[PDB]
Amino acid sequence: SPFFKVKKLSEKAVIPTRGSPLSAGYDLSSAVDSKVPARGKALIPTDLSIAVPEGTYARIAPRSGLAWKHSIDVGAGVIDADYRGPVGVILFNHSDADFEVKFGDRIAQLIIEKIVTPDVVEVDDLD
Amino acid sequence: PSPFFKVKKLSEKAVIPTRGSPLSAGYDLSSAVDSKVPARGKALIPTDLSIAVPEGTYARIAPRSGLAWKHSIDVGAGVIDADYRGPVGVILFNHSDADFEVKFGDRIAQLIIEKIVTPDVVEVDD
Amino acid sequence: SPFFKVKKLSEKAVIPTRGSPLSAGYDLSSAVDSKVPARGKALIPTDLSIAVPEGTYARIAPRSGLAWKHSIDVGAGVIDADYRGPVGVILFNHSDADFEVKFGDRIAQLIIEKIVTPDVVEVDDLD
Ligand SMILES: [Mg+2]
Repeated sequence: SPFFKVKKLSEKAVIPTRGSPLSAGYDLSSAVDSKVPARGKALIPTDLSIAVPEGTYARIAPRSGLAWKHSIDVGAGVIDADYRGPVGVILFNHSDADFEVKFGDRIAQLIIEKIVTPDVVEVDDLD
Repeated sequence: PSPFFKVKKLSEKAVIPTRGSPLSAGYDLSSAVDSKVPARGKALIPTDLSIAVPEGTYARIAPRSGLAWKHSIDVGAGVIDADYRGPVGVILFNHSDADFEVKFGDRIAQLIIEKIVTPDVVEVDD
Repeated sequence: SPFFKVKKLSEKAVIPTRGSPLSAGYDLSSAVDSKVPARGKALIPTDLSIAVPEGTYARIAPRSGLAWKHSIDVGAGVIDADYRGPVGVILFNHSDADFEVKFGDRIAQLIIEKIVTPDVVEVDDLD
């Protein structure tokens, strides 16, 4: 049984929702207004904590709009299934234009990616 | 299901994406146009393809390794839903101080069909 | 049955390890002293070769601390299940300060992502 458990850390938090029926990702909204300086970065809180199943992780993935319109990309974004701290989104601004994130703007989408995690076998030949 | 990958050409410039080694993750994507990705800038490179991938996956537009080292090229955005039937364009960021030229038919990215889970969003206090 | 095979290519390589039971990734360490120049890139050798199962790839993925503290991002990062050459991490530096890497520094994390690789078919009409 897959699951996506979400805890609001604030009254500011928006519960993530999927944008199309067969959408890969749950949209993540900013819990703050924040500058993202030209050629710099910002750490935007979501005011959520999450849990996802073992055998998956939550990837905070970029939105196509912020990227193509504002040259905004998402850094880091690997949220382990046992990570219970608050979810923040790191944004990089790859343009000479200051940008600003507004409270409640969708800044990323969370994608619950299937993975495997076997124990490493060291070999002298990989075959 | 049975997984599948259907592509529809939107012009005769589109190239059928193909894999590159039998256990290969990704299907090479070719540019449909002559264009460029400016130094320290960005471009949308059309593929002239529309695609379908199975429910419980998405198509990730992912960077080629050769272009990353040689041109400082990275893919922006790149999340194509199993739902999406519009044209597929590749957002490229150029993290160097020289323009990156693209000719029609060059490989500018690779598409990976990643398995995902899509449950309902269950709010808690944990 | 998933596996993760690793071959050391020198005594400078470190076997990737997972932080917690539910960690998505295996930490990767630099086999070299190097640097990522301000606004530039580097290829950092791992001195590893690897093999992962058919139906997966190894994604080279970013550490969040490095993203936030140093504006470090991972470029490239798609390692095919049948790629048997040396694993190098490409790093982009989205700040104006050079980033030093010391031999044994953790520079990325490896995630073994589940995928499908069906036979592509061109069609006249989409579903
Ligand atoms: Mg992925």
